[PDB]
Amino acid sequence: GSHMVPISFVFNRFPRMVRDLAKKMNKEVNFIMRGEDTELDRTFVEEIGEPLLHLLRNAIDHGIEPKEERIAKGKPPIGTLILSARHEGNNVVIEVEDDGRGIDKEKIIRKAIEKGLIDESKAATLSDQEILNFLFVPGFSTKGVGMDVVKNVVESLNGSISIESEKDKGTKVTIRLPLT
Amino acid sequence: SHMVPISFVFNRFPRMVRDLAKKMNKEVNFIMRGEDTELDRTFVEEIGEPLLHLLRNAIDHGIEPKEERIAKGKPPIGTLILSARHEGNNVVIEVEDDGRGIDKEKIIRKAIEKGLIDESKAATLSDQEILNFLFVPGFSTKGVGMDVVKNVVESLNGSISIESEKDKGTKVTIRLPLT
Ligand SMILES: Nc1ncnc2c1ncn2[C@@H]1O[C@H](COP(=O)(O)OP(=O)(O)NP(=O)(O)O)[C@@H](O)[C@H]1O
Ligand SMILES: Nc1ncnc2c1ncn2[C@@H]1O[C@H](COP(=O)(O)OP(=O)(O)NP(=O)(O)O)[C@@H](O)[C@H]1O
Ligand SMILES: [Mn+2]
Ligand SMILES: [Mn+2]
Repeated sequence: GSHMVPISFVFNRFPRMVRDLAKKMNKEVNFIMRGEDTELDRTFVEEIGEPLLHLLRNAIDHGIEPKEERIAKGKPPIGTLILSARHEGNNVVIEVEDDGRGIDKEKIIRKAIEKGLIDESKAATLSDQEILNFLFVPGFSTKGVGMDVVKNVVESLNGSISIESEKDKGTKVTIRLPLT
Repeated sequence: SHMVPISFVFNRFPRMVRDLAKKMNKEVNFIMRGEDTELDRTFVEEIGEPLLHLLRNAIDHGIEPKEERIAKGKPPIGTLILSARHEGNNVVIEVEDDGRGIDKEKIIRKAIEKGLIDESKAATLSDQEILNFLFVPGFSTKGVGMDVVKNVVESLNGSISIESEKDKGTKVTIRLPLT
């Protein structure tokens, strides 16, 4: 830990950015930030901004549903978006979690069958992790930003990123950064 | 009798980039984008060598060794991005790295040595006048150099431009006509 700085140097600029993205996409979202005092290498702080912003925009765009939809679906009217940082052994863990509609895994499945990557029979055997990983295959999604770009930036930092989601329950993206 | 995906050009690069970076002991995350982008089939064989040369330049002269990336406060692993797309009536091909960038001082020194410029004119050269020296035929040592890349690009009736910032990186853009 030579050049450690609180992750607040990258976090504090998000509340305003989230609020304006919500207004633009007509989404009502309660934004929560946890662990802004978590220390990490300054190089990361200066490079993780683009990535996080993209995960936050994804949550607001594809995740949280318009209030009128959440209401019709029987969910808390206002959406919740949580950006947090914490320590797990010699790793700094940053997470972006929403209680939105969740990643549409069938949509992914159909796209993979369409690109000839898998056939029907095979698609019925895939695990959620295998499905969600298609989101990291370059060129898989239609646009440059994207999950492709988030994984590459994160890994150029010797970091790791994972995803998990449950239909109508929400989505959570996890980024692990190394202790320097 | 016309278009084919640029993948016929891009396919062999990952392996050559991995092998190249490994030989010069550089950490490189190679990213290829838009390989489905189409271009005239008569460009395939001619744009290959020039493109490989730009990647080799990035790995060799661009991306710095780990300890050097670390001292500069940069991501440990260098990023080399090759991308193709259709913008207008042409195909756009970009080769960008987040390395140390082109040593402009060194280019000016070579320019003077090659009689391309007097030293009295070096002090006020713009970054574009400097970088353009690389396009002057006979500038590079030997083989292919930036001068040969520009010539091949010209023979395809397209254009090329360079952009570079010290310690930030270099981006080479090639625009080729579609029809
Ligand atoms: N938080 C989320 N909640 C629900 N779906 C998500 C979320 N994040 C991503 N997705 C889905 O995953 C697919 C890909 O995300 P991504 O690679 O960021 O692409 P993009 O949003 O489609 N377009 P681009 O704007 O070019 O990145 C999205 O298109 C959504 O279908
Ligand atoms: N991506 C780059 N990053 C930093 N410097 C670069 C890059 N590309 C080129 N250069 C510099 O620009 C000068 C010329 O490149 P070029 O015209 O390709 O010649 P070359 O290096 O002499 N040929 P070779 O030895 O055949 O690879 C180089 O000598 C480098 O110092
Ligand atoms: Mn996106
Ligand atoms: Mn060279």
